[PDB]
Amino acid sequence: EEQDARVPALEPFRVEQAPPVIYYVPDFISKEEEEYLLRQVFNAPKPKWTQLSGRKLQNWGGLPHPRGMVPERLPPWLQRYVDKVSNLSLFGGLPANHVLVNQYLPGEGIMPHEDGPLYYPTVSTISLGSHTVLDFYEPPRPTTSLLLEPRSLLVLRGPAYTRLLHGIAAARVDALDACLVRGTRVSLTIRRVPRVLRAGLLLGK
Ligand code: NI
Repeated sequence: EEQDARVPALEPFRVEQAPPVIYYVPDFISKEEEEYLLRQVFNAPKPKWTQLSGRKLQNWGGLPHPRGMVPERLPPWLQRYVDKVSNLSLFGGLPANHVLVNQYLPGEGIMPHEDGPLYYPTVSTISLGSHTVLDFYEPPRPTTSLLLEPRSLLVLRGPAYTRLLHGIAAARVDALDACLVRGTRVSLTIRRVPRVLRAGLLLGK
């Protein structure tokens, strides 16, 4: 599982003290690229947002579903980054086809979870706006935590996808020791959904 999950080109960005296999690439995007992404996410039609209890999100590329995803064309402003991460060969030899945008106001997070079998077992996430701390849990207290800085790419593969839980604490500040105040964070999670329906086909139920 671990040998299969290594990405030779990302070896210099391996987070060696974290569970196998996590990559963290600082400055994966420029400040101008980050600003344009934030502008496009915020200028999206109001109906693109789903309000949850603890955050709000957008699905781009379709709604993943165990009976098959009805696809939607990704816009070029997201396809550019889907291509960049798919060129790192992260999704088993086929390109990513889905982007989940999360917005976290200061104080918001996400309960510990695994991303599960609707996706090829790789998470790639580009962070925008503000830092956060990602907590990892054995399937309590976190086993490891990682600071995610704006404009970074995080990649979780192998057991870091299939065994470990990840979460973000509903916190306003992160003490590193020194102390970072959270702003609004927007994350772009780029994954490959293997079960996609042909164009025009609907399944009921
Ligand atoms: Ni997740």
